[PDB]
Amino acid sequence: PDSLFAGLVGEYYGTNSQLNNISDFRALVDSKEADATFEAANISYGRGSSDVAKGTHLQEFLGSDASTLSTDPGDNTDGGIYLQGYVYLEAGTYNFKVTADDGYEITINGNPVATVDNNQSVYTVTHASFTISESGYQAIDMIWWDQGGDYVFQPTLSADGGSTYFVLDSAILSSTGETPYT
Ligand SMILES: OC[C@H]1O[C@H](O)C[C@@H](O)[C@@H]1O
Ligand SMILES: [Ca+2]
Ligand SMILES: [Ca+2]
Ligand SMILES: [Ca+2]
Ligand SMILES: [Ca+2]
Ligand SMILES: [Ca+2]
Repeated sequence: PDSLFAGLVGEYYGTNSQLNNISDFRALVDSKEADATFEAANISYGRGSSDVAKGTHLQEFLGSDASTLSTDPGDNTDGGIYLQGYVYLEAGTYNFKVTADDGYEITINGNPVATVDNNQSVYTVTHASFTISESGYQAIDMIWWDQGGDYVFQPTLSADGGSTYFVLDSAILSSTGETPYT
């Protein structure tokens, strides 16, 4: 049975090799069991300095969500997160606006909707719009990583053409696609 909570299923992975792009982080995910799991219920992380994978920086980055960590990982030079689950969205047009260091990829219903396939200092990107054809829980996954240095990850979403944006949080996230009452 899978835990039902108002969030995405989160996995953290650290490494002492360099993460340069999405494929490097995906290879890390596929190489081993997660160094820690957590519930990603408020997806607005960072900003911090001196490497996400060192010391208590992951805890600081994840903020409130860190109370659901399965373990406190040891030190690594590089690290990142893989999130997967569901997000309630009505039919319509949407776009992400993401502040991040380093890169990331967000996919909904199997289609990339926000991608930065490289390392970067903290930048905000307003991504192109996409459509949701039918209201309900949509499948979503996210990758983000830190190659070292500073780290931040805040992928906000707009339903009104970029006039207002919201964080993905427990109001609309579901780990399994069933309605959470938590
Ligand atoms: O090259 C990207 C790198 O630029 C700067 O060193 C700040 C870092 O956080 C970032 O990872
Ligand atoms: Ca794995
Ligand atoms: Ca630690
Ligand atoms: Ca249908
Ligand atoms: Ca590195
Ligand atoms: Ca960084």
